[PDB]
Amino acid sequence: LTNLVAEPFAKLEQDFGGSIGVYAMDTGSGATVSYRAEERFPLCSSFKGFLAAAVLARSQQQAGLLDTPIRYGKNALVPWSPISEKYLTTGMTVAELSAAAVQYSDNAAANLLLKELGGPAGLTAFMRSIGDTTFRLDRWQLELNSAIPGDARDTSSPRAVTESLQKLTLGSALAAPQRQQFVDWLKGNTTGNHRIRAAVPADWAVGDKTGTCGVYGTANDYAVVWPTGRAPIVLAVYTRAPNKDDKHSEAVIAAAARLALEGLGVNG
Ligand SMILES: *C(=O)[C@H]([C@@H](C)O)[C@H]1C[C@@H](SCC/N=C\N)C(C(=O)O)=N1
Repeated sequence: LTNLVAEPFAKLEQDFGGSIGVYAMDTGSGATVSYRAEERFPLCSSFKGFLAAAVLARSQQQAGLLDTPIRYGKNALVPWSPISEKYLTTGMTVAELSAAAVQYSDNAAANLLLKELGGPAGLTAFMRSIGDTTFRLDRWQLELNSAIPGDARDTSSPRAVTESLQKLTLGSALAAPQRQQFVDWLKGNTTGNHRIRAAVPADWAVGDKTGTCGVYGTANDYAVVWPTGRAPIVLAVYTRAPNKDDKHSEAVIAAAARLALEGLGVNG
């Protein structure tokens, strides 16, 4: 049931000037679309969605965790912290930091939560605990986005991203209340309107998390999509390019998502 219908991914990545990796799953029939799906690509900020899921998992054993108030100093505010900078003088709860990390890609919020979990190795350990043997987070923020060609640090594959996303949003990796909270945070994302969402009709529900490293044409998005009248679709779209100053493209990500839905026979 893999690639029952071929799609012109190769022409798309050649026009872009780099590499595109796609893995999309129809959770009803099990049919898939797969292109460079087992290659490694930089996660960039997309790790923050899995970070929030790891916080929710811990909250199953710590009933007070989500409402715990976290204060922080000005030294915590790194570039692109649009929510946490408004609460510097007050603090924010763990749940609020998680929402900001998912929905605004807030960097200070993600760093505080990574600390709570035991750093890059702690997030990696959570991913191992749901059966993902590909994901690796290795560095703390900023340098984790270097996107160096051939460097496996801070990478995963489109396939492992999609499989883990399915387990957390639709499967049994989280308890039911935590599962729906993760879905609700993804549905509220504000940074993805020109990526997978641009390929999804307005009357379908959708949640996603983006990544944009800023170098090497490297950017990405993953999403769960609920077309009406059929089972949900889970997909991941990752890009990279050979030269440090190659630009990323949101349009290429949206176009790749459209080809994935077409390959699955989902009318959009
Ligand atoms: C994560 O990928 C980004 C980290 C490295 O800052 C973060 C920033 C935004 S896009 C770039 C912001 N504007 C000028 N540089 C982002 C996202 O929306 O995915 N995540």
